[PDB]
Amino acid sequence: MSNTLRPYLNAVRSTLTASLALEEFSSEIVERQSQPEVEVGRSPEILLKPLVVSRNEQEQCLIESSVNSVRFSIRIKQVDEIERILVRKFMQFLMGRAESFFILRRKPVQGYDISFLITNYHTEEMLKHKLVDFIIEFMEEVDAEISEMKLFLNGRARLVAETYLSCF
Amino acid sequence: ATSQVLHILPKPSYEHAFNSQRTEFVTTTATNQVELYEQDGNGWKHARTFSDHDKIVTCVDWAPKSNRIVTCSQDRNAYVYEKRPDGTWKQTLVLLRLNRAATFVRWSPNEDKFAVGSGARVISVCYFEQENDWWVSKHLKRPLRSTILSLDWHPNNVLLAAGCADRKAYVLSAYVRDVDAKPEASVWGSRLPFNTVCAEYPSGGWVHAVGFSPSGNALAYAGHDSSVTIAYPSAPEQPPRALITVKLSQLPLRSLLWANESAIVAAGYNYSPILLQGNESGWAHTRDLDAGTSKTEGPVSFTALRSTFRNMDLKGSSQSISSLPTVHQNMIATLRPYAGTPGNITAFTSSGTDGRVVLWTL
Amino acid sequence: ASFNVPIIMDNGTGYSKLGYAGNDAPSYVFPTVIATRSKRATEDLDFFIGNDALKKASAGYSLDYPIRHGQIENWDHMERFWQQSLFKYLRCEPEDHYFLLTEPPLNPPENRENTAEIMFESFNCAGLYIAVQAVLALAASWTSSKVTDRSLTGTVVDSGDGVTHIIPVAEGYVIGSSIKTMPLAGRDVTYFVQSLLRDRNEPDSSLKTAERIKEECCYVCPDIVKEFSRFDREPDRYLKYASESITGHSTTIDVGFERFLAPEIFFNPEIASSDFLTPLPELVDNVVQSSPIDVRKGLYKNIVLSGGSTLFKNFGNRLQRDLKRIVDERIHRSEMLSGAKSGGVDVNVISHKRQRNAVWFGGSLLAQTPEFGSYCHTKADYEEYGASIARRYQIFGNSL
Amino acid sequence: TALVCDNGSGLVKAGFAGDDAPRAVFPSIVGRPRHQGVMVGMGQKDSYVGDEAQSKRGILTLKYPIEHGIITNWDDMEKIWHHTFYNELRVAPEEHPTLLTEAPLNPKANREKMTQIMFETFNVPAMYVAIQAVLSLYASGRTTGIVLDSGDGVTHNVPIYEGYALPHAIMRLDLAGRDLTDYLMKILTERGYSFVTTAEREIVRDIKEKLCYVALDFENEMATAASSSSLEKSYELPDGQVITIGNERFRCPETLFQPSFIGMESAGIHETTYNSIMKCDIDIRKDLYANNVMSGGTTMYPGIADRMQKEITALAPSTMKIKIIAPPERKYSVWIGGSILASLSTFQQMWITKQEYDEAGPSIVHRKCF
Amino acid sequence: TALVCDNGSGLVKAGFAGDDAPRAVFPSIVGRPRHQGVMVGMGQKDSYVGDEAQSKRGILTLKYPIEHGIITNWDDMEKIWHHTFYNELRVAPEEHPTLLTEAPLNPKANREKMTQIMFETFNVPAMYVAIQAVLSLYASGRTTGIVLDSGDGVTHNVPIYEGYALPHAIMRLDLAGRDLTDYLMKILTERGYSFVTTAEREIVRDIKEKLCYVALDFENEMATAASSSSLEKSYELPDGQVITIGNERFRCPETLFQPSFIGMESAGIHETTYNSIMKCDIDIRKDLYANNVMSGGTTMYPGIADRMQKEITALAPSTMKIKIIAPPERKYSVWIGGSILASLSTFQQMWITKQEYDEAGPSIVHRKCF
Amino acid sequence: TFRTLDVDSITEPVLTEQDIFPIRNETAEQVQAAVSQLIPQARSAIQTGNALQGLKTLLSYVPYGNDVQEVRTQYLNAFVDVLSNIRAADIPAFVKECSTEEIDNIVNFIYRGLANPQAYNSSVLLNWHEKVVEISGIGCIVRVLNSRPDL
Ligand SMILES: Nc1ncnc2c1ncn2[C@@H]1O[C@H](COP(=O)(O)OP(=O)(O)O)[C@@H](O)[C@H]1O
Ligand SMILES: Nc1ncnc2c1ncn2[C@@H]1O[C@H](COP(=O)(O)OP(=O)(O)O)[C@@H](O)[C@H]1O
Ligand SMILES: Nc1ncnc2c1ncn2[C@@H]1O[C@H](COP(=O)(O)OP(=O)(O)O)[C@@H](O)[C@H]1O
Ligand code: BEF
Ligand code: BEF
Ligand code: BEF
Ligand SMILES: [Mg+2]
Ligand SMILES: [Mg+2]
Ligand SMILES: [Mg+2]
Repeated sequence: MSNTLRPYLNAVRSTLTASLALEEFSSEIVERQSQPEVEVGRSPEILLKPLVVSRNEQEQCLIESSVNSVRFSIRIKQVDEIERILVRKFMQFLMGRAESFFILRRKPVQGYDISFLITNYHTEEMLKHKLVDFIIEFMEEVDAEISEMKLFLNGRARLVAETYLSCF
Repeated sequence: ATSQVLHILPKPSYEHAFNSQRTEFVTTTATNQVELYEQDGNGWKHARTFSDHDKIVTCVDWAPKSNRIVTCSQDRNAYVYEKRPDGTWKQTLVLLRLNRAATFVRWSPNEDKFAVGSGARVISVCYFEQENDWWVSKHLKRPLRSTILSLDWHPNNVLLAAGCADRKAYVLSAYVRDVDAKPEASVWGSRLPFNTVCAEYPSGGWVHAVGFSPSGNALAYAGHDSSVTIAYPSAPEQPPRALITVKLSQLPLRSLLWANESAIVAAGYNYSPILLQGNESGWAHTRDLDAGTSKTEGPVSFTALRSTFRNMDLKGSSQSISSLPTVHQNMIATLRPYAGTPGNITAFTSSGTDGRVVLWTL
Repeated sequence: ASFNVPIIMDNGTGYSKLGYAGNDAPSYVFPTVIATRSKRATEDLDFFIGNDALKKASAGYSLDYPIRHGQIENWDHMERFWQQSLFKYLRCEPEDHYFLLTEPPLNPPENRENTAEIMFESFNCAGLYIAVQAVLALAASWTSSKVTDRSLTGTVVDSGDGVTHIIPVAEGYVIGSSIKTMPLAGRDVTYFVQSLLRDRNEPDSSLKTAERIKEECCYVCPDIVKEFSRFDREPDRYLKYASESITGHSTTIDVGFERFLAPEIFFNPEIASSDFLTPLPELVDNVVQSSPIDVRKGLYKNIVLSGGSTLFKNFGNRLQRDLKRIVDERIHRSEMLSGAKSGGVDVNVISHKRQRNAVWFGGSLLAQTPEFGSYCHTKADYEEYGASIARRYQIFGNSL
Repeated sequence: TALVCDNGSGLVKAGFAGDDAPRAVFPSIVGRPRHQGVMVGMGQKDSYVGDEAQSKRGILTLKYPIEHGIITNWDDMEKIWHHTFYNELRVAPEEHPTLLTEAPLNPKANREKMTQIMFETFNVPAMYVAIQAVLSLYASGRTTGIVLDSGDGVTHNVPIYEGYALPHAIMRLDLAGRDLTDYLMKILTERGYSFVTTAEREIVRDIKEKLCYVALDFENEMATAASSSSLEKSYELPDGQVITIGNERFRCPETLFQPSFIGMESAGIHETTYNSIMKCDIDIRKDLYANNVMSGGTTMYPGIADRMQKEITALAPSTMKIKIIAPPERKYSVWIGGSILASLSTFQQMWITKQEYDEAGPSIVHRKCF
Repeated sequence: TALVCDNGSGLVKAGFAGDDAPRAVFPSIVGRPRHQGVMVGMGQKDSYVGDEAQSKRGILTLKYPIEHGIITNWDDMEKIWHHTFYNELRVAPEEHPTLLTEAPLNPKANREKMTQIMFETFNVPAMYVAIQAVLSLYASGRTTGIVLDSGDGVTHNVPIYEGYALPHAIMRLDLAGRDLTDYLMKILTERGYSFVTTAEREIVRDIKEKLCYVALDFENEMATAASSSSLEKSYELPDGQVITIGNERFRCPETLFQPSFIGMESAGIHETTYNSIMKCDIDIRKDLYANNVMSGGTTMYPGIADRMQKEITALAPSTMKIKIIAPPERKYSVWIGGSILASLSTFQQMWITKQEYDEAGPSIVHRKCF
Repeated sequence: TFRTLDVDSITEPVLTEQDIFPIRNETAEQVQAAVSQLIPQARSAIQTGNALQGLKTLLSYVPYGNDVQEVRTQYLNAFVDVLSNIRAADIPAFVKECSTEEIDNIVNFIYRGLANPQAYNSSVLLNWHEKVVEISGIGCIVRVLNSRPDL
């Protein structure tokens, strides 16, 4: 999908590509340790201002940034309780695999559906123009993925209805 | 301007230095090793590793006339390496006395002392004593409020610029007695004891890079807000003649180099060097050195058969993931003189987070 | 809290034992196996489990075992195995009952998190307790549930089809710093019996026949170089076993030195693995000597055996004599240095009537206690904190 | 901008109100692989829909989820709406109010379920379910006329005067372009070309579109083609084989005028139109004969306007004008008419809105729509 | 890494997945001595395998354990696999998965005993048994085509579209390079030269591999060799004497296009390819015709791609383009394709694993490898 | 137990945003007067249809500081209202004539409008975001990331 999200995802792509200017940074509060400074927040001068990009009261991105780390968190469309359950569960499979999607958090920040942490090491050892293409191609497709799952849920609600009702 | 790709390193290369013969170069892989590379006809070959650091190496430098390498790491140490007559390198631990990581190191122009930036809010100016065979460190510490991101020395041995994460660029005296001759009375000052401050210049974002003009009569520095600023001092305790800030339309600069008294190359997260030109009346961005600014069947190999199936399987589809149009594929971490008389750079080099080491001729 | 009999499920690598707290045997004991296929989508409805999924190998289903080495490691299969356990066999409503689940001591936190989100979000059960399985198996040893029959200090050796682990417990507390675990048990000795039948090229070496030759024919001898020599002197020890093939015809298998060399996997695990070199009697001494000094007389005095793979003929006596040999040799070194005598230590290895399913009988006996509803994760705690509520190890010392 | 879909019984036409023609036109098809995938790395996909299923068809069994204008497989119809929204128009269904289109005398259950899916599965903000023939008068610029709509699944007449429809005089006939493909597959066998599969059906649909016509007099055209090769044509199959086609070139469309060819007992499209006009009130007949409007792809055969004018002139009284307006855009004229209706200033009050649906349930649709 | 072991009926071809080409290529032969073993000591062995047998053959009864792609003699086939792993690759097989292969339409028991020997004798950690004409299509860089594989013992066609095989359209023919070798002995007998023994069968194979070629038009080539010197040439035996041959050079390969020469009733390889394309669904036939893929050593004759394109273009409708794809490395394409496959990351989910074999028994290959 | 008692907050006082950005010199009532005179010029420019001269004058001063939310919100209300009243084909003629200082005031406040969708129409702010970044380049977002947090 794209054409209704096109204004929004060009704002997110442009914010996120301006945000992903990361660097190696050894921590100022602990010796011989680097830490993702957006996630610890203990030294304020190397944080950048947290920016929101947003289409709607439901659909939003929060972008938080720092000298060696970016945290990106999104709320996606959930217009009925079937999308609340289908989204909330789908993101728990998608974050349950975070060890193999290297940029995922294992938990969202409070009040967001899914959250990403792009650390310096990822922008050194992965293609950072393909990182934002993955974040954006996720935000385009996830509404089509979830809407398709509520079709398959209706399809099984019929399967069991016909199979029960046709043996009287 | 022309780009020549000298080598592709297997790991990110935040810093490098070519020796004065331009025959070999040292570089910091993103581990505790430092690689040494030598010429191999037209190629380059890996000669040896240094590995004396405990944690990730952060910066490295190579003294031109005296032929000594100096290294910094997140382990808070520095080492100076000096050539033994048999052809191998003598390591030597320098007691920097730092409470937190060492970030960035430079030899002074006379090579008798070297300065190390830190996360510890301080800069360790180190010098050697023939009385003790020690290296000993003096801490510049009065105005510095946060991590030091880069250093550059004035062409006279005393003055040290430092870019700090508290959004300011400092000019400090690093005069150490019984090493330096007296500093000449000059635009930055004349009453010039250790840690006296010649400027605390502002920036919109973290100051990644600093460097004095070849005449020493101006300072240029570069912000994470993607601007370059050139400061023209007047006298001590007095406002500057000009503080020209040019704001780029691109991602931030991370490194900076005066080409001559009227032109600067700069490079960083934009993946490309740029050229700026001007004087105390005004400055402007004027060229991109990379032609990639303009964004410019037969038999099939077994490795193209295997990779077109591994692309269909691991990725979306057979089609290759494209190059960036620039020579570098990732942020260009450092930018260094290579050839021409001092104050008329004719060629420079850069090394990237992608591991390219590249020679640029103007 | 609900008053309904807590449901008890010991999902083993070999057998799942299912039931309700306070009954005198499991309602079901059947293999932890699921049969699956290998215009509406229904391939996730067509599956079978347990004794009714062995019947399906010839009907073109693929059997797979979703627990391996004591840990759940296919979560699609284990979720379908639980739904079918709850709604076909136990025929219960999860929203009415507390559940006792079991896992080994060294399971990953990720498996307790996945178990909790499946129980609370898929089935919506009232509350859950995820018991460390050998801690329960001590409670099968008692002559009755009543307080005077309890003996809350003893080492417990558990060995099922997929893991053996030794848990010391004293005065009702699990000494978590001293747990020993070895992923070599009833299935690894089956693959060894199978491997021997196959090297002799016997007519049948299917898994079901090695599984049956273990529990029919095998035993733990005193020492294998004398037992090999005895099989030369004493030729009636080569049993003949009649096996019926997958396709319904007779065969005959000669069973040889696997009659002793297979159970020897516990007492010489170098036979099975390069990685787990320490034999079970010395693995038990390492448990009791790592444990704090005042409980050691109590931990040796009562070594409970548990789990099906401890049932081999002469297993308890071999463990007792080899452990008594390790223990009295160490005490006699200490008498040597002193010149004084000692009272020694009595070592008892306790085989008992409920040894085949001791973890289930332990879970059943614990879950009857009025306090049990307070030890569960209630679904009210799940709705507050999410599945991370199950992630903390109860047993080991945790930082924070 | 509102959406408008004509969920045709054989082509989906979809787009936005105020455009001159559909944004997306694609077969109303879903296909599933009939064979086993042996390649790894290939993008194996459990169902294809629309043009992708039509393109890959040699390995697919193809289903149409709409039969005679009635949705009969809802799961494969929900796939088609998800394809119209997320893949073809590529706009989220929650953003735009949406005009759907339906044939007259359908099951009430078809229009209720199509409402319940749109509000509770696609979460649309508002929707309306117009009758396909009522939209053909908007496209033709009329307020008086008798429509003759004929698609893939259904053929129907809705007579209308000064915007008042006459719902007692609606004639609806479950014979249209699908039954003409099924019959062309049958009579192609008599010349020796065996077409059998759900994919060969799509070759015989294409032969029907490329070569067929309606002959102005069938007994004369039969006696012509029985003597001569002059009426024959040849079509190259996707196999590179050429078939050559005889009187079955025009004996196929004649099924519309002679339903007894496919065994069914009904008036052909000429008599069923005349019976619709003769059910209407006597003062309006004199204008229904003058404003006879055609629509839908089965009205595209060469010569069908002249055949239809010849037959109505033989039935109707000779003293008055018979005038048939079959416009050249008529292939999409239901959608084009829907894109006008949904664009009117006076229609924006007539949508069924989400807040107005969920206080009443899907039975709201029968008390806002025709 | 994983081994790829294409144990073909004439050559074992073995090596490592992701390696460029097979590193262990040798005769699929076990030789046993046939003479008085008089000299005591002397390093004598009870049997010899592969190139060790081929070089000693003047005293050995050479026999292939495998015939028409079916293992006939397992006690010697284990000897070939043992030679492959321990002598030719010099690995321990218990450390590496093996991708094996077989031709389609083989016995079920061939595939079972071949998995059982890999798990129970060679103790292999995981294994898989790919269809040879699927592997040859990876080695072509394609996901649709019709692979004509032809080896020493079997010739077969497997038509594929979008990575789906059409298994109803698979053709096997039990005619390949060993039958052309046996026929070359039957026609060399007519000129003057007798070859009889299992060792002399290798001398005539070594003639066939470098003197023979396929005539573009056999009946005119036959008249040209019967009237000129230019088609005749000569070969020098181990015994130093010279063999001169003429129309035997193209009569031998012609058996593939005319199996009636060796007493078979069948289509030739050209008409067997067309009978497989014409069994496929009508929409895929164009994309099969433009992607015929030659593979296996029997397709190495000079001029066979020109002849194959000529004969298929005469059978196919003239309306559409025919291509025969015949790379110079088609000598090894089944191994090359197994070396692609065994390195694709989804493939590591598809192996039969040791633990899964131990639990399921040898019938696991029937419900995992196809 | 002691492990959780923080001491860094009471023995190593950290930097403050007013150490990193210089504090505003104008007093709260002095900026509250300076804004309240400009908002009527912007409201008037909409009512006379010259909304583009409304933006040019409104953008001549910007309120900032943690002391002034009750007038930063009024300035943002006027700015989003003015952005919602400029015709989309006039935007490229406005943006190419703005200084890099004015552009960095536009895009700074559109990221404040995008932070509060329950009070501002995002659709017109995202349209201004595309046009301002396409015309003036990606660095104009980087100057927002780096900007003062009390803007
Ligand atoms: N008499 C016996 N002697 C030896 N092994 C036995 C005997 N009876 C059962 N077993 C073995 O016990 C194991 C099952 O024990 P169980 O406690 O249920 O293990 P798990 O909990 O891991 O599934 C199997 O290996 C089975 O063959
Ligand atoms: N040019 C044509 N000539 C003859 N038949 C046509 C032509 N174009 C389309 N058709 C037939 O008309 C039907 C599609 O018409 P359409 O109005 O879109 O029907 P529907 O709305 O019910 O899907 C198909 O049976 C198609 O083969
Ligand atoms: N150049 C060639 N010309 C003709 N035949 C050849 C040629 N090269 C190999 N062959 C024949 O190919 C056969 C071996 O091919 P191969 O594909 O390896 O068969 P297989 O897979 O069954 O072992 C032998 O009959 C051999 O003589
Ligand atoms: F999994 Be059993 F407990 F070993
Ligand atoms: F919708 Be088609 F006209 F039946
Ligand atoms: F066995 Be070979 F492929 F003919
Ligand atoms: Mg157990
Ligand atoms: Mg229609
Ligand atoms: Mg072969």
